[PDB]
Amino acid sequence: ASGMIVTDAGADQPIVFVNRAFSTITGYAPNEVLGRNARFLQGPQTDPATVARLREAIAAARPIQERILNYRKDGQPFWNQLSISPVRDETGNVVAFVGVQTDVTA
Amino acid sequence: ASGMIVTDAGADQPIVFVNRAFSTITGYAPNEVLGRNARFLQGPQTDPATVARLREAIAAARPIQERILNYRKDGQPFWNQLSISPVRDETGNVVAFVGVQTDVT
Ligand SMILES: Cc1cc2nc3c(=O)[nH]c(=O)nc-3n(C[C@H](O)[C@H](O)[C@H](O)COP(=O)(O)O)c2cc1C
Ligand SMILES: Cc1cc2nc3c(=O)[nH]c(=O)nc-3n(C[C@H](O)[C@H](O)[C@H](O)COP(=O)(O)O)c2cc1C
Repeated sequence: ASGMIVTDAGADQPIVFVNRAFSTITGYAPNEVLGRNARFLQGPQTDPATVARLREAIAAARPIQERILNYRKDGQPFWNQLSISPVRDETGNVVAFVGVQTDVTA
Repeated sequence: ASGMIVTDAGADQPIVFVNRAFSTITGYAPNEVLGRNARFLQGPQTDPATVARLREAIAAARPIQERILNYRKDGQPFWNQLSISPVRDETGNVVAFVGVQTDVT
């Protein structure tokens, strides 16, 4: 089952909602992640070029897919097939971002 | 500011999250809408053809936009500029639906 993260559009995209699969994949409870930027999932072996592409895509409210090395709460590394999309109203205003995580380590 | 509703993908798409704007527009607090299907927003003058188009789009996980008559908690009718899109993982699985509401009354 794939993880889902919903963030606010502005102010460095704090997490406002996660599904159960997010906790199964990452080992973090909703309480531990609400109000934080998702970058706590990253660690020393995370590819900086991948992080840079995410940073530019989110700043421009452009959809992006990346395979990124993340870390469970306990520090266990996993490969995250990550898809981020802006949520827009019909006037083009960005209301939120939605992220989908798949553990593709295996 | 535009409302947002997030639902589960299956089993009558219960609401799992709403933003602040949803409460401003509809008059409903999160606590009283979570676990409900968003159809409680509809009322006597809601166009049944519009509802049927939404039903078919959700069943097929197809994106759709409709201008639909909805009702605030206090019963005041408002025109909802509604856009629904599926949230998919890379293998095409539907993870959730996202709805965006604009009061265009
Ligand atoms: C909705 C959403 C979900 C995200 N999910 C993840 C994730 O699962 N793993 C991850 O490493 N980064 C994720 N990010 C990316 C980070 O939050 C951050 O945007 C990225 O690291 C680039 O910013 P930075 O260079 O300031 O860290 C997500 C971002 C958004 C907006
Ligand atoms: C994410 C999401 C958001 C929705 N938002 C609204 C809404 O704001 N107003 C509305 O009348 N119906 C909304 N709906 C549609 C109803 O929940 C329902 O799908 C529609 O009435 C058709 O199904 P039914 O014939 O079983 O009622 C939404 C559906 C989804 C999946």
